[PDB]
Amino acid sequence: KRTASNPK
Amino acid sequence: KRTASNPK
Amino acid sequence: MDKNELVQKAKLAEQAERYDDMAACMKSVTEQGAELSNEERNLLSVAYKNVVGARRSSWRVVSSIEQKTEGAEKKQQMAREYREKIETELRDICNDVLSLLEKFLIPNASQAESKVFYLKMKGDYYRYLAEVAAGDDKKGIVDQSQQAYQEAFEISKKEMQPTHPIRLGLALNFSVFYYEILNSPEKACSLAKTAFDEAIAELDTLSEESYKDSTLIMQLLRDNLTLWTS
Amino acid sequence: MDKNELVQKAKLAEQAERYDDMAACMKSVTEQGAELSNEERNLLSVAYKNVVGARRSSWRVVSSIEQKTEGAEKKQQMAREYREKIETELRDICNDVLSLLEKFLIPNASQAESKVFYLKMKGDYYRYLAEVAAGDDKKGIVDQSQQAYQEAFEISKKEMQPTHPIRLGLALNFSVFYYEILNSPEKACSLAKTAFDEAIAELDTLSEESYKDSTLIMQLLRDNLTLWTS
Repeated sequence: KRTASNPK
Repeated sequence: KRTASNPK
Repeated sequence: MDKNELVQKAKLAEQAERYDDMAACMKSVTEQGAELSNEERNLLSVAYKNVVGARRSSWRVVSSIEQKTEGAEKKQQMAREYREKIETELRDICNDVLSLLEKFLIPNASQAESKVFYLKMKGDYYRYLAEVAAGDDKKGIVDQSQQAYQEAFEISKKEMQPTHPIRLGLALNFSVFYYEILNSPEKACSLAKTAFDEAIAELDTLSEESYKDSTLIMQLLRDNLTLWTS
Repeated sequence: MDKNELVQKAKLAEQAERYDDMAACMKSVTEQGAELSNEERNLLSVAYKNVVGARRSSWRVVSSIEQKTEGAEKKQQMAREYREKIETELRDICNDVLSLLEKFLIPNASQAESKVFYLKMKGDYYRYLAEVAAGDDKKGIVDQSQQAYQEAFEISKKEMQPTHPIRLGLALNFSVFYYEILNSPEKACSLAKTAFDEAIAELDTLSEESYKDSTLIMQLLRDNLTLWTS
């Protein structure tokens, strides 16, 4: 599990 | 499900 | 070179997963100088997200290899050279987008929502530059990112509901900026937690057309929060 | 432009999923004129497989869209032109490989296993050309594919064990050629079933180096058999 940014 | 060829 | 054909070719490239082609079509649309429809805006954003995303992914792989080949001089210098080559592509992509943002997207933004969207996008692409900046240039690049995000943030808090997907998406990426770029875990957690909690407190402001986007981003906010505080 | 350097850069490109870079490096290795090691041979094959595979996937998407837009002429003409552009890329890639095969790879093949590998590959890339061939050229392309496969097939049955991954991989692709290109389901099934059954009867001749590759292909042979006879 890793840091996530806004997906699109 | 589909026809498959040689993977590598 | 007609606009609606450029848009239709972009949609075709997206289907074909040819994102370089997609980006080129939408870059041309943007350069015609008129404000983008929401549809065009989303096509442009999706195209470059994928174009830069492929380079960022490659960069992480090679940079990791460069780190794990300490004491192996030939392999490490080759990894470094390839990383530098990838960085050059990556910077050129970010500079194209940042130029489109300065010349067209941000000046033509008539509404608060698009101004937040494009400023967030400016924050994002300066952040992608910051990910690979070293030495002298870095602090200036980092401040550009922070300033674009901050202005986006202020506008979104004033004009948008706490549950708006664009406001939520901004909070998410700005928290990631604090965590990964500024190395500020507490500010990152505070920002993420506040965004999550303010959205929970006003679930009546959800709209049904976009509520799926809003709740997905809320879950990602909390995923980060969990990870960062574990 | 040193060989070991080119090979290491190819491996790096593979990890980064930059297959254009990978193919370029391995092409340069091949053009030095020396017979490829097994590792070099496989890197070349993996590189071009991904380079052509991206075009094949894109082509299928766009060709499908082209077919379903009859009576909307502007959109169809747009789809057609994009399919043709993808097709040109695809043909240039196949011609690139086929030319390397004629000039360096097949003439330098000293051992039977290497000759089978490259003839199989010649069969494959003509088959990919056949997938998009129309009109005049198709029958010629199809015969080039069949002839390369057939010669590989005969050499492999003479010189290789039934469980050899190269021999199995050839049977798999030659059966697919019969099914998809020659529209002969019955001959495709016969070929696949024989390959599978003869390999099953001799699992003791597997080595630790090849048992995983060989058993995966066997599984795919049987997957195809099931689908084709349903």
